[PDB]
Amino acid sequence: GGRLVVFPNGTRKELSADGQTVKVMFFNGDVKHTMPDQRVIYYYAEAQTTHITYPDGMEVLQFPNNQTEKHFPDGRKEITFPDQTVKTLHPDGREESVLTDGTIIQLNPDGSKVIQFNTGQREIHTADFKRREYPDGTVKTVYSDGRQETQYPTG
Amino acid sequence: DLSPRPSPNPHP
Repeated sequence: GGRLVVFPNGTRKELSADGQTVKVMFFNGDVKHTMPDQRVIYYYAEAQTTHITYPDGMEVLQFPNNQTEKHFPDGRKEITFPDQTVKTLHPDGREESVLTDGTIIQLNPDGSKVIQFNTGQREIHTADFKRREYPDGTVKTVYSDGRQETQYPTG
Repeated sequence: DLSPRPSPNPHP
C-alpha cells in the first residue's frame, strides 16, 4: 500500500504502492513530486513558486502573483502576465505580444515593428518610415526625411 | 537523507 520514510534531517518521502510516484516533503517546507512519466513538480515554500520539468525539455514556472512562464525546448519563452497578456520571446530576439483586448505587437530584433490594434488599424515602423493603415483603406505615412503622405481610398 | 533545491530568492 506504499511507504512513508522519515529521515533524521526531517525530510519525508512517500512512495506509491507501485513505486511510480514519489513525493518528497523537505524539512524546509518544499515539496517535490516525481510522476510515473518522469515529470518533476517542485514547490518552493518560501517563494511560493512552482517549477515543473517535463521529459520533453519543457519547463514551466508559476509565480504567486499568478504569472506563468513557459520555456520550450527550442529556446522560446512564453509569459502569461496576471492581466493575461501573452508575450512570446524568440531566441532570435523577435517578441510578440497578444493583449487580451486584441492588440498584437510584433517586435523585430532590428527594431522594426508591426502593431495590430484591436480597432482594426495597423501600424508599421521601419528604418525609413512609420505607417498607419486604416480600415477604410486610407494609408498615412511619415518618412525619416520628415515628409508626410496620405494615400486616399480608391473609393 | 535528502536536501531541497537552493532558494531562488535571497534570504531577508
